[PDB]
Amino acid sequence: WEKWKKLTNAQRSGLNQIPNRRFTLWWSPTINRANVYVGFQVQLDLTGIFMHGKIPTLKISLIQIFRAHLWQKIHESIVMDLCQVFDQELDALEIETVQKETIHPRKSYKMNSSCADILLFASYKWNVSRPSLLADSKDVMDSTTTQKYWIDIQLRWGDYDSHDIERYARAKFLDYTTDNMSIYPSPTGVLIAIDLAYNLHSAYGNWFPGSKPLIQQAMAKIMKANPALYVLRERIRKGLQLYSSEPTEPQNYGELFSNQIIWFVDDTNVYRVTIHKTFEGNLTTKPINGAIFIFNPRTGQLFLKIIHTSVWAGQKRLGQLAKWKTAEEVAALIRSLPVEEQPKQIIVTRKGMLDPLEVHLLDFPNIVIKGSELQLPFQACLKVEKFGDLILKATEPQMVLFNLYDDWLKTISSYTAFSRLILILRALHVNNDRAKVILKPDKTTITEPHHIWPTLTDEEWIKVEVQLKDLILADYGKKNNSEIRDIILGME
Amino acid sequence: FPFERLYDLNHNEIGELIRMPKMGKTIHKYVHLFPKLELSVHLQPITRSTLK
Amino acid sequence: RWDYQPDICKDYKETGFCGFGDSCKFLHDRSDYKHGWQIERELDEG
Amino acid sequence: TIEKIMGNLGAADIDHKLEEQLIDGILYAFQEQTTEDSVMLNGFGTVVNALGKRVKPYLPQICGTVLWRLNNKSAKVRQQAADLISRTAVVMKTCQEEKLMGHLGVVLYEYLGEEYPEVLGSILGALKAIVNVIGMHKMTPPIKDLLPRLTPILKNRHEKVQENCIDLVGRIADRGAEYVSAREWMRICFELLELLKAHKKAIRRATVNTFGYIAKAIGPHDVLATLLNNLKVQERQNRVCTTVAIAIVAETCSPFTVLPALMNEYRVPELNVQNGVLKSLSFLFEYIGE
Ligand SMILES: [Zn+2]
Repeated sequence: WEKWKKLTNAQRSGLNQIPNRRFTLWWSPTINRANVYVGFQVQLDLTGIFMHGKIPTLKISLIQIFRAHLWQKIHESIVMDLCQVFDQELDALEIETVQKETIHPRKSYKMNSSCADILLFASYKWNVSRPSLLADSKDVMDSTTTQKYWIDIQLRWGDYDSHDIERYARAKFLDYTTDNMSIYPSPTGVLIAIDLAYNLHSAYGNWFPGSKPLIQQAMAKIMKANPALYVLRERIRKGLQLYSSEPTEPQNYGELFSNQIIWFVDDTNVYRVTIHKTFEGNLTTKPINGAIFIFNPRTGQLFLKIIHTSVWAGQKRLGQLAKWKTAEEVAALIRSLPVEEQPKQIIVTRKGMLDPLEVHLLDFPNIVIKGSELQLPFQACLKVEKFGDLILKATEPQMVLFNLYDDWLKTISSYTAFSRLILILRALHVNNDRAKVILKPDKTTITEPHHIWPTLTDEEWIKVEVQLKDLILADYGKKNNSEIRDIILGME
Repeated sequence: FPFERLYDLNHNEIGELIRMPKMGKTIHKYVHLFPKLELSVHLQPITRSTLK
Repeated sequence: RWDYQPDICKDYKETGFCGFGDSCKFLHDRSDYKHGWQIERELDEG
Repeated sequence: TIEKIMGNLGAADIDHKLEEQLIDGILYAFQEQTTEDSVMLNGFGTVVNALGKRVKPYLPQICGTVLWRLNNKSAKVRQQAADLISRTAVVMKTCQEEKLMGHLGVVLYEYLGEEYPEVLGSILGALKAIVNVIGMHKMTPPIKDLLPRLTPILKNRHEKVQENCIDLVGRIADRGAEYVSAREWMRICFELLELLKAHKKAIRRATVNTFGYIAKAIGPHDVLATLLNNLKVQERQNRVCTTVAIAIVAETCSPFTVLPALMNEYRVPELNVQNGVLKSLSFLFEYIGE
């Protein structure tokens, strides 16, 4: 926060309004909420912000942010970009023509009724589902057909009391489609809600084949890329006088740590054999216990489903029947799970094992399953002392749960704890020995018995981050005579 | 829009295919000008080795 | 309603200079730009 | 090396993946920068100067980098990113960066509010080096709003920001000059009258040139009236510059327009002004010649 000439009387006195102005802009979704006592509602001038009073400090901040018709320019850029996406993918989607309605220059900031933005002309016919949320999957493109689609973009500026944009998009859709003033040139379309104060987005409407992934991707790219939005965000930052400190502006995991679950599964080492020779010259090996690794890094949670060789008796060949077990086991997992730890997308090391669990997971068919394009060193979780001996001497196949994020979620992110983890896992993967000596540098570094890793400080933590990554690079060089990020993280 | 079902539409629904309704009637002109024939035929046997 | 008169310190806007400086209870802004009613009226007359 | 190399040779044979890793190592070097050096600047300038039209697809990348730097906390990196913009300014357009060169235009119009002279000067430099490529009548902030914003900066009493500001206003008054009102030009005249006391001589020569351009755009008579009243000041630095400025106005707009007023002012009974008149005729006969 923001570390001659001779002035007239009223310059050498009277307060400075600028720090008051920026305190109000910062605290502004609270100072300007919707649930008030007495207060008469009013629309900011050329936009769709509501005030419920007269707070001149706040009104001045907000007005000077949205100068020069920035609100409509935002509406116009967002509609153009959607158009262009359809300009391009006409082919796969059967779009014969794309119709951008020549704009009412006030459609963006009239808030109780709506023209439409995009008119979609099929080639032949679309069969179309019932409406659901842009975050809901199972869609039955059966109910009707048409050549006419409309698409709506509605911008709001939410506040502390009300910034859920799912229910916003739902209510605006239901209402605006069953009202008697909004002229929709079809009985079918979609509504896309942007929340400019919180940079949120979603949509509700009647869908057809392709629409869900198409929009999902186009929206997530606009919200990041669009140039109007960039001018918005930039007037906001400069009216706050906020600066970043990170250089470099700090792939899936920007999708992955989200409040929606994603699991990481390792079943490459559930079957292992330990080899020692006979008096006979033949090096005979004894099978040993294993473990399915299920990970949630937005939590630091492992389910360790240890496999017993109780199942090595009369099952013919190891690997594919092991695929089969892992499948039915994760199925039982989802069965036993409660309604706030239910998984949403699960990525396994074995891209060859998706199919058996694919089929087995139909009792819980909401599961986006995938094989991970970035392997993460849970195979290096065979190395540690607690987990290993646990598995090794267990007798009955079983479940355990660890929080690898020992105390970290108090003073780092799930982001940062996941990154640091990747460091540690790959460090056991690559050396295990320089790993021991790097992560226990001080002679009397300790671990609390419920920890996977010691009790450090931030100083040596940053030092050892650089150290472990130095090691990963050193060893890549030794055995081979964006890149650093992705080698740290996983596959390439 | 098959070479079979193209005159199955009129120059309204013919142009309804690719939504180019200033060109639909010219399209139908091209179709109806492409020589296309039907035919009817009767077969009656003379003997087990001949059918006229 | 429509909140009609924005608060455009007109000494600043026209002459780049407000005698009050930091305490001007209006918006220091030299931006010419079509208003909230100019456009409405011109378009409807068009 | 690479800079020397491609600067002498050209970048004809540099293939796809090669140019990629090059542009990327470039971005790195420039962020990683930890010294105040023209090393990485010139490297960048040359490398894109030779990539010519090869650079189209990374303009999101290149700018996004530069902009995130423009957001930083410490002045130095901010200033650096302003510099780098002033380098690549020409190719920014020449690859037809509607969204992107539009970006840089309006976003710098934003940062015109800085109060670190070291960044404000570089911002003015970058705006000037954009306006050079893209002319006035398609500038992204129309100069009709730019120059009104610039006039309150001419009072910034610092050599670098003053240098670059008077440069930008001199460009505009030379070529733009008609997207602004007579009254604006008059106020800006009154502000120039006290750049003539900067401690650096580049500033003062730029000031005199723009008095010339303003005399071309508006007529000479009001600017000449405002110059005589300055001759009445003391402390000779101002008189020497204004008397130069009078000579310049007379040279551009023919000397018969100004000679009667000068001669008549030779009658006010004060010393500094009679000597101002004589010195101005000195410069005038030098400048017009035959
Ligand atoms: Zn003021």
